[PDB]
Amino acid sequence: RGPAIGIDLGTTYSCVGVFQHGKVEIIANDQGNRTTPSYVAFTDTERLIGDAAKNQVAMNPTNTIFDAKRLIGRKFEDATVQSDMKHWPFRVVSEGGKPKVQVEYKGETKTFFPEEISSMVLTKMKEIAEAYLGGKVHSAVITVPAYFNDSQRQATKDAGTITGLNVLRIINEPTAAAIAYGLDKKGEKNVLIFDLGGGTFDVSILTIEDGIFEVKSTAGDTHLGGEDFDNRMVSHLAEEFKRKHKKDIGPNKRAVRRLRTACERAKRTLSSSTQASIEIDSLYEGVDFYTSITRARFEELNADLFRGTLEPVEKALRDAKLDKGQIQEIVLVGGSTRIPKIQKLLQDFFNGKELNKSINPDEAVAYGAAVQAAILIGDK
Repeated sequence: RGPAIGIDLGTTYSCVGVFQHGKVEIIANDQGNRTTPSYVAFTDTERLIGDAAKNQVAMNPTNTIFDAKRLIGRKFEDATVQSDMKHWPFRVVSEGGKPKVQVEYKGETKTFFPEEISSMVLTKMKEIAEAYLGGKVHSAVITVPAYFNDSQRQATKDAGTITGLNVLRIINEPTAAAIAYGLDKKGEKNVLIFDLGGGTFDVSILTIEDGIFEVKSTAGDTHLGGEDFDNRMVSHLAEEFKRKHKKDIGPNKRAVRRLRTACERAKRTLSSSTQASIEIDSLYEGVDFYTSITRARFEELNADLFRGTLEPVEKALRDAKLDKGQIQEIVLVGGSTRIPKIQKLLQDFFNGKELNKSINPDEAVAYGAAVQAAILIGDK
């Protein structure tokens, strides 16, 4: 059954890891990136997957698919599908009651099931692993949200099957994060997983006893993440540009997009420095925009969004019939949990308790999946 491989198949980014020689290694892709966009693009001559797809998304938005994870295993008439469709730039249609994405490809209209799109992403993940390891990869553990039903889980396994992976197990994302931190080895333990990515927020409370995990509650917001925090910065800096150079970029989609790109990077910088520099040449009518933004102003622009993440924590606890003091371990998952203010708010809510954060939060799910793949093949 091959080398031990774990895959975090994410709504907008994916990550792959291997357990080798006693430890997990997260595998960088051919551009050196340790996470890979869950994006597939169709052009006049080819299908692009991963960074290559995401890199051309602004130039080919109606034929570049992402968020297939929000469709997989659902019916077309499902409320979440009909709501999500209103904000994607690509078309979603029905075939036998199932959703399919519709694109132009080589000058013709084609439709693809969500499991087909997701298989294309898994194939890229398999290739990334084979480049790193040599030889062929045979098996994988793939992760899903704890709230996924059996249809959703089976369609994810079908994506793997189409790729040519033996799917050893589909396990829950919060369970994978707990495994990564060895929390099953460290009596009953109540564990809270706080998973704030680019586009989704999931809080899960698990119990672990004698190596067995039970999900006790879930909560969150399916359309909250890093993109929302960036947009607050975009509005702010667009106003600054208008104040300083008397030009309104609002109506110009290229200029807004370029400012958003710059803001996304600045936000990353603000997780480890107290200021960040924006440097955009010819933003609008030949006018450059060079400026700086402090962590303090970033936190202030997002005050509601950051404090608001405690509400799903409170709700998960209520549904689990737990007091906050009965949580033994808190685990951070998702790139947005690097934000100092979000850590501080969570730590204070939990009366100063230290958070599990030593594994890159973008990687912890894949890490745990790779550990579980090892156990199942008998490589550990």
